[PDB]
Amino acid sequence: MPRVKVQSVETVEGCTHEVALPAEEDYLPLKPR
Amino acid sequence: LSNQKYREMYEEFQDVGLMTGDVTINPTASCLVMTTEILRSMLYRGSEVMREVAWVIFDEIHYMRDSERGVVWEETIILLPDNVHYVFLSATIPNARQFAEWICHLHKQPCHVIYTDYRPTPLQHYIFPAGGDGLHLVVDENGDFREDNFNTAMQVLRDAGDLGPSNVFKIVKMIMERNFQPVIIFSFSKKDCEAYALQMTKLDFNTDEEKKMVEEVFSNAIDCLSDEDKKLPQVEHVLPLLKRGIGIHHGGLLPILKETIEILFSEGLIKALFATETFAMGINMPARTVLFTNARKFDGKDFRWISSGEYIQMSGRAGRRGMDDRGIVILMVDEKMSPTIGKQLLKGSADPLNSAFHLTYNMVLNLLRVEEINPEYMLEKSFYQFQHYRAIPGVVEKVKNSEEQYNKIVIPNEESVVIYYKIRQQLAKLGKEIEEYIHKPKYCLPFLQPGRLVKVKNEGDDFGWGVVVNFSKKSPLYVVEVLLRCSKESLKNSATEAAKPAKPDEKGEMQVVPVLVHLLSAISSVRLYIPKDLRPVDNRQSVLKSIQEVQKRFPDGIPLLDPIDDMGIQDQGLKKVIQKVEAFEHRMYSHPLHNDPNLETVYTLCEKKAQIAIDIKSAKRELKKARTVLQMDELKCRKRVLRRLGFATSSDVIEMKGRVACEISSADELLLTEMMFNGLFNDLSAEQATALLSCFVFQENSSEMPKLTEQLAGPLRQMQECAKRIAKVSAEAKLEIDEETYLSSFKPHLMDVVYTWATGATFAHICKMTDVFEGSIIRCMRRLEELLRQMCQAAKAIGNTELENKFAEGITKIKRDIVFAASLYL
Amino acid sequence: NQELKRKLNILTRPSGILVNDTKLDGPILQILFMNNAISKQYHQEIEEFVSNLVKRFEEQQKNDVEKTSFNLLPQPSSIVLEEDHKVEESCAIKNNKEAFSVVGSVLYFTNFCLDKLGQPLLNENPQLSEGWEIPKYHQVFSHIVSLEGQHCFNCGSEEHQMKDCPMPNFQQ
Amino acid sequence: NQELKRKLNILTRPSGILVNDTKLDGPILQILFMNNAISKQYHQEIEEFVSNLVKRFEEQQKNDVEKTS
Amino acid sequence: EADRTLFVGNLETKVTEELLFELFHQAGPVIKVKIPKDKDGKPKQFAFVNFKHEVSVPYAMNLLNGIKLYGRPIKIQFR
RNA sequence: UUUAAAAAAAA
Ligand SMILES: [Zn+2]
Repeated sequence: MPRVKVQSVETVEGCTHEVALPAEEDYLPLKPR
Repeated sequence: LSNQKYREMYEEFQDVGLMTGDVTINPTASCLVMTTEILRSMLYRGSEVMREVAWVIFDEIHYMRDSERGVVWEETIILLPDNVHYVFLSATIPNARQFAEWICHLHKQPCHVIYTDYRPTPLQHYIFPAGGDGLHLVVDENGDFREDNFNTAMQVLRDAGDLGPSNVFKIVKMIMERNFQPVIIFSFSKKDCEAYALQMTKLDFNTDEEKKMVEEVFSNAIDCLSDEDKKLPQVEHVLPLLKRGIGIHHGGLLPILKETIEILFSEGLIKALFATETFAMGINMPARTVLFTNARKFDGKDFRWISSGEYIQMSGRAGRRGMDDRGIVILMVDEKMSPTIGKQLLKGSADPLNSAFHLTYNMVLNLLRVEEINPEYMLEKSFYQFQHYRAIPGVVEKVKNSEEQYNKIVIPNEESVVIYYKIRQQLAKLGKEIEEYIHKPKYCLPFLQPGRLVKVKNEGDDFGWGVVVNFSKKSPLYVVEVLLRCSKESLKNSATEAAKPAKPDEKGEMQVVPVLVHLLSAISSVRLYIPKDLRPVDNRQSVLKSIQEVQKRFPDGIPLLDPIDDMGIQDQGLKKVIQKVEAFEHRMYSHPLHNDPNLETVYTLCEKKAQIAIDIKSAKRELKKARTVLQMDELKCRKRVLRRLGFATSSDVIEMKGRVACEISSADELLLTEMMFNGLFNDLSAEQATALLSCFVFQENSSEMPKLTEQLAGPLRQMQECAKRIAKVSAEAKLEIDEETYLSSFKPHLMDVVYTWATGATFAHICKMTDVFEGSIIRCMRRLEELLRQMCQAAKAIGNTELENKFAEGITKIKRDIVFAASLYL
Repeated sequence: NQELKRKLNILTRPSGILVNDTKLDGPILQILFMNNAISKQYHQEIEEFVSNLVKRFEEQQKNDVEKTSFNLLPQPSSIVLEEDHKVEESCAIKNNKEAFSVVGSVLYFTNFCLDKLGQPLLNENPQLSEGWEIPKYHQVFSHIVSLEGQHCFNCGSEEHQMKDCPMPNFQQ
Repeated sequence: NQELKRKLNILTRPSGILVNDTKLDGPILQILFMNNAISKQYHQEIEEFVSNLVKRFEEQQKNDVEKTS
Repeated sequence: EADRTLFVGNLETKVTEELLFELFHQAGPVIKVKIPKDKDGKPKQFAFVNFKHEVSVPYAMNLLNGIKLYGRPIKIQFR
């Protein structure tokens, strides 16, 4: 059975940026370039 | 598309390669552009070039649902190592989250999803009805569907149906005169594109300077070909069209003409391009207007309405960036178009991305060959078990909710109510048996006179009493036309809908409906007096008044024909059914609960309880079913077939035969390997072998069936025998395969053409030797060449130098000027 | 059985009628005039009309029509008039059975005929049958309710090619 | 007996008809078409004649006659 | 098709389809021409000419008929 | 002076 989690990252309006990552991990923000 | 993308990247970075079946440019580069199939080959054979990769950029990933070529995607994703990172471009699709979850679960790394419907320039959608006199703005730039205009357009369509030689010519002329000149006309047929292009050979969108430039460009592009090729009618007769500013782009054309027309259109020298759907996927070829001739296409299966996904994909090619501030898409609708279909097409969103994974002997053999991995792995991770795993929680919750709801209901005395319910159900079943007895066409047809009064009730919906009008032997189903009350909704979109009973509140139109004979619930016996002319909408209301009067005369229901004596049915089966129903009726009437009141609501609640019970039964059945891998039985059957022919050892280790079969991937494997090992090829000269292999790599619906004289018939029948043996062995292994279809897949139509071409004949000669479009001949020739290279590789693998030499000569003979003309994008 | 025979007095043709040429001989319509104003008033008109029907058929058949080939056998719901045996026949019993067959029963009210026994037809086709006359309708739907929808095409008959026709698309 | 019941089925008017004004609301005739050419051929003519009879009687009665004892 | 066609008769021996095509091109767009040959080895004395536009068929009749070619006039008729 | 409906694609 798959174990994934779809965290809906907040974003400016226009696009729906959301990241699916393995459940055992914890989402962290994306570092600026 | 790969060639065009390679040209762009090379113009950008200049450190770019290219690797397709046709060619390979600068293989030792850092940015390789290669089709999925080449990548799959590299993965299966493990080339060192794959080791250094860090990014893989799949393009048009929504193409993964190509039914046949979808699988070659998933394999590539599964076999890639986990250290790589992907970038999946695609078109807008609803179930992107599922794909991202699949990638995460498969490679154990974060996968993002950036969904956005934003487009640079707005779109206006017009509809042109067939027979109308203008374009109706069905959808505005704001995206708000306009219902009134759509209804008006469909009303015009209906009025024309029940009532500038061609519509397309009027549309394109209007486009020209309204300054919408750069136009792409999507017609889902090669012949339609040809005809519409020819019809327009009386306009001119090009200034003289454009004519000179187009002539110069076309001559420069064609100078590569030999002098004889320049004399071909195909190249010569397109030049006037491009000169006047009209172009054609469909798979039938020659590749070089397609590339030249793409260049010209991208440079703005062509202002009306008649193309099929392929040109939609082109890169950087927008237009200010898109025109759909016919909204019907023949996919692999059969005709169908173009899905909203295809409509969106094609309409996206309308409206250039900045130069034009508005995009226009015009859809032409014919008579067989229902308003519901139009609304779904215009308002529907993109289709979901559903896998198309299906086993191939090549996959099984390759996975068996390599060690520390087996096909079960691929089956487990191939985005087809994944969808079912994602679905399982839904059905689990559904069964739990249905169970709790089922237990929630309360029945005070369930035993008696259940017995009564079962008796009632048995009575209903016996009544159904009786009705099935009545509707025998030899007994009821004499009673279906043009005035008879019959009630027609398709399960779920009952139209009420209606007057029969006519019946016929459709073609042995019998279609009886009754005169029922229709809903005025299914009556306006009747072009596609079947029929629907009038809603209880409103009043119907009292129209003639062609129902099936076995939908007549009761054939009453009161034959009305029919007006004898039921065209005008006033008589068909006098009929309704007459029916109502007849009902008002019989206060307790209209009489029904007695199946036994009135219809004179003699066979004893009806007698026994009557006895059974009589006994059940008596047992019901004797029941203590029958006389008591308020049993109707109890009966309804018990009925719904049983309904919920059966729903739970089915839901948990399918939930149990889905908890197992799906194609596993298919894999076992394939392994049986492979081992029974000697490819696979009993312990499932690839034998030399299977090792050879691994190489061949552009065509069938079992047939080629078996024929190679049966010594079939070891006598044929290079020409016959090339022709036979061409018979392998051709698949097109053509019925020319040219006669094969001597050297092409014997080999063909030997191939037929080998295919028959393979089909029989496969069937014996409990593998679903239709032997006739399998033997008919290998169409030898081009065998003689390819033989003559190998002999050395000029291309013009062979192009006139058959009927298939020259483009198809070129495509089949290229595919045959690549198959021959693979066959040379396999012959080298078995160490039979004679086959190597024969296939090398075959390659040499059929690889020359025009068919393998290097693309000008390189 | 005796009581039923007593009640079937009307439906009792005499036994002994020397019926030959069953196709045209034998009975014609049996009419049961009912107790209401119209029948009592127009009895004579009805009888004259039946005589006129016989006369018209004789005239139009003995002169113009000369085929009289096809036959509409009685439908399975066709009864035979119950003879009362006042004499013994030899071989015309089968002929009498064939001739005295009821094919169609109708009880005419003012605004609807209560019908039973239906009408016979030839190989299940109202067009080719005798007493069938279909109305005229539009047939706007062309989609069966519980199923998928529905040689010299110029003539419309799939029996001969246009090349030998006696009663007279972008390939380029 | 089954055969005789079948034959008597022809002489069975349904039970339930709501007949008021018995003089007019009621059967006009009952034609038993037999198995010979004339009756098979002129079925529609006979039905049209009966309908014409009903029409003519309705006209003449509701228009002119007053007593019709 | 048939409406735009035009039947011809009384054509001399040397009259070939090329001559008729040239003559009728001036009258209108000549789709093609037929000179069927019976069991004699030469085309029959009749012929057919097809115009793109029906308007030609009257005008041609209004313009050309009984034209003396090879010392013999030519008659023009319809189906 | 008259010789059927049909797209798309590759290791
Ligand atoms: Zn015909």
